[PDB]
Amino acid sequence: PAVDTAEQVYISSLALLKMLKHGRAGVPMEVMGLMLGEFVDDYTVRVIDVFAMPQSGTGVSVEAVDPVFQAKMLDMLKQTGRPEMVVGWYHSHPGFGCWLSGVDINTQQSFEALSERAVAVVVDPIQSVKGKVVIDAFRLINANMMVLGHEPRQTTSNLGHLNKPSIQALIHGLNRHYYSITINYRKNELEQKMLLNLHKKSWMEGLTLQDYSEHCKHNESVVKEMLELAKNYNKAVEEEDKMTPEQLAIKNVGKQDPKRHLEEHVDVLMTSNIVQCLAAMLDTVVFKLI
Amino acid sequence: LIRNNNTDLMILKNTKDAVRNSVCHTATVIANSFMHCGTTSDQFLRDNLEWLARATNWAKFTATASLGVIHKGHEKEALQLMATYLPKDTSPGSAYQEGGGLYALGLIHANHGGDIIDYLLNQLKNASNDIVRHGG
Amino acid sequence: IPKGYMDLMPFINKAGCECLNESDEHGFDNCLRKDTTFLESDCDEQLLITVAFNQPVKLYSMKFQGPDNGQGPKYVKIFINLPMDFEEAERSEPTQALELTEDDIKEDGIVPLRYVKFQNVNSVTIFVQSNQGEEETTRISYFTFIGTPVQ
Amino acid sequence: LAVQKVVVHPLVLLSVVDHFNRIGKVGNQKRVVGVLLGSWQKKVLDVSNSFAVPFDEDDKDDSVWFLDHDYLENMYGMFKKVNARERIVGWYHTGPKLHKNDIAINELMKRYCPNSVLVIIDVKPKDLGLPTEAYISVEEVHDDGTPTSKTFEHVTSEIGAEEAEEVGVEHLLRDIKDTTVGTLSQRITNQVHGLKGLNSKLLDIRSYLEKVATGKLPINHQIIYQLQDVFNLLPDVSLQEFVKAFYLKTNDQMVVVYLASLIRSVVALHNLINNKIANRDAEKKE
Amino acid sequence: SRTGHTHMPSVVGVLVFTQFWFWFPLSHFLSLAYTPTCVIGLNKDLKMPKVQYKSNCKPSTFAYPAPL
Amino acid sequence: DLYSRYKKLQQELEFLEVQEEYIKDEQKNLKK
Ligand SMILES: [Zn+2]
Repeated sequence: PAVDTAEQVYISSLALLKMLKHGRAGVPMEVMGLMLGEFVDDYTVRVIDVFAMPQSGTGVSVEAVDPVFQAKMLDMLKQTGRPEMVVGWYHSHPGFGCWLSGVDINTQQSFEALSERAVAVVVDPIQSVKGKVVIDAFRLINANMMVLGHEPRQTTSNLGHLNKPSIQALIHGLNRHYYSITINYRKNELEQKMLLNLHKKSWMEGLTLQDYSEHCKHNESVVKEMLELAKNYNKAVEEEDKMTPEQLAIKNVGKQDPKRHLEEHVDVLMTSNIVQCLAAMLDTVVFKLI
Repeated sequence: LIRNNNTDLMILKNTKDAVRNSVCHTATVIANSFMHCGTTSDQFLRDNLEWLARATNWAKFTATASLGVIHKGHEKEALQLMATYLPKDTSPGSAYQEGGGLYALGLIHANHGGDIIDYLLNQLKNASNDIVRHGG
Repeated sequence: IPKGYMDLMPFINKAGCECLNESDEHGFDNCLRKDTTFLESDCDEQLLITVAFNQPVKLYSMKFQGPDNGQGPKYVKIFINLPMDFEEAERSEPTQALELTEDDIKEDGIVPLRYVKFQNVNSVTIFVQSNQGEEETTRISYFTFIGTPVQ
Repeated sequence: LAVQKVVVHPLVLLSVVDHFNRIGKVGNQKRVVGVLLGSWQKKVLDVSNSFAVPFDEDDKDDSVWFLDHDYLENMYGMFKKVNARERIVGWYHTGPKLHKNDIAINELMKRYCPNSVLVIIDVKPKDLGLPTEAYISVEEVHDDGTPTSKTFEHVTSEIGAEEAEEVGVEHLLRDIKDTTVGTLSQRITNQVHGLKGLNSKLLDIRSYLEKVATGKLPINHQIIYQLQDVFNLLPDVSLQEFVKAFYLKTNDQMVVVYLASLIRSVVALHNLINNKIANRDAEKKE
Repeated sequence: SRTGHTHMPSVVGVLVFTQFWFWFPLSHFLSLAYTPTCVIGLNKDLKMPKVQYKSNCKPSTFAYPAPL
Repeated sequence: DLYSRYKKLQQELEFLEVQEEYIKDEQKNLKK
């Protein structure tokens, strides 16, 4: 039997946030934990939930898995409807990409001895930005099989070669001592609507009128700001008439652009005043004494 | 196609020496079946038997299945033709070949399984391996 | 047993298969047995079986047999891997609600199961909502699950 | 009070939903209760993690209920080892509304946190409001003479995220969230939501007054006291002083919009000039 | 087809061939789309006579590629 | 060929509506 590149690691919405929260809190320590879930078939590894391991002490590296902590948490999670086996482990790489070092390879061999399809997921909480999390799932290449002249896994599809390996990972042993498993995310309608509540302002704020003394003062200041910008904007028009096309951008570097700031001031004021007017007009009928 | 089989085996060989991976290996086998589809000519597979043996797991499934593409329209004898290529029973890694033979057989009788349906229906019924059920 | 799927009765934990509302004279131990002894209930014909497996196991079909006197089941609700109080069975979502017909409940009838929903079954509970002849109590036979281990 | 605002992080909401979906499986569909973990910053709570606790109650009797408090201590120590700065700040339950027995449960939780904050986290996706309702237990001293009783006082709740928490949330909401809408469109959508929220709350008060009118619920005399204050605060927009000031203010903002629109047209014509110069220059050389 | 009918095996073969993205063995379905380009002469006996059709164009405009 | 030109133009017009609908839709998602 040979592993397939079509294999996918499915991380739930809950499991993704816990690794990011634990990984960011533990910066720069390679804070590790266990990934609970279920090996659905030979091509799916589901990560329903994860739980973080304590740090035994100081040191930016992956510590050994504490069997008592693992046994006690697994035993207690079964009491709250979490009877899912450990399908691997996760650890954080705070800013230097997602790969496995020498210590991580030994840590993964411990899991592969118990479960042959265990997955080592690496999360980069520092390099992860909004809408794009730097995550990767790795499983070791047996040196005996690859040295003899066999590919670590068979290729029966395109699914395993859609993501181009990074140079940082290829430097640190990717496709030599471990291989990457494509990661998909299990998101349901309920969990998506729940997260949409983030930064959702209260209904009071929509009808709340900004302080009129400060609104006039802000209108006062910004209109005065455009007074100088308009004076500078006239100079920019004459200057750019007699400017070589190589200086259309170089000469704009380090010097403030009157046109650009004029648009920002116009955009801010027109959003500010229209909302203040519209909200005020709405409140005159909604909150009416008659 | 048999009589007018003006295939160019120099093109296939020039890419056989450029095969270094399993993906490039299975590509040539699918390529081989394409240039010889309906020509009933497995000359490339006959003269490169030790090279074809490098295929493992589903590449064996694809390689055995390539026979049906080559022998498409060979209604005259296909059960004996496939059994000639494939022994009845084999222990090591024969599920991919046995399953591939069944799906090669359907490739021979594509849209024309007048009487091979009963054979494929029996083998799928008396099938234990998941791979053989896949080819069947 | 159907070809390719074994009788899973030896696989289950006999010590660990509990029953709810079971008359003492005929109990769960006599239920799993192939012989004539049954599993009758005391409080009502309504009865709740709980079956915990030793290893992960798939259930392809079941033989939940009962005597044709009318005490055999006519409504079986199957629940998989619950984290069951005779009120949940009244209002819940069974994995595959099954109306065990007279052919299904005799000594030879087997009941097909939705093999899709029965794949990872570490513990299964079968509930008898109603019997065939509207009697006070029910009776069972060698209730065995036919399938294969997850492995 | 002791709590000014409760900030509930998206991890808790996902954890609470997962708690409900794994206990409220084929077993049942009751409310599930867990334990809230977070820190304290000035007077705003920072609920940031939670773990489930075994819990059950009787559908009929409210005084019969069980909470595995030993399980509470064992997992708290489990969580304290990973993150010591995250202490118990209260409990949660997914019940769509409060229950009669929460005041008893809070007393059990009050041992582990004296200022325990109960946050009701509705798993159902309510359309207009936040899923979180944060309550704290207070001793209501009635003036009618009725003896002082323990009650829940509402605390304003907000959903905020950590930097890495918000990174993952934006990843999960990458496709669903539409960020193309400008600020001005968003603010008007806030006003529509504000109108919808007010109408719903006005409907709730009207529904309560309907029950009181028909005798379904008793006359409270604290809600009615508050209701007179609400109707008294209703401003008179027909006053001459107010209308003139409103016109005085509206015209003050209009001239600023007019000036900004006037500048916008000039800048837009400057862009059109550059485009036509670029287009003419490109075709001259080609 | 030559008449204009939607050739069912050709349509089916191409789509399942495009599923080689998910399953490489599915690439053999393109054999269904391979329609031979021929003119078959027959008699009243449904046999093939020695008939030599004439192509009124240059031999090189439609011919097999020159082997390497 | 007079009917064919009229019908060919009708399909070409209808295709233009399809193309102009998808371009506006793509512009909305390209901004996203
Ligand atoms: Zn590492």
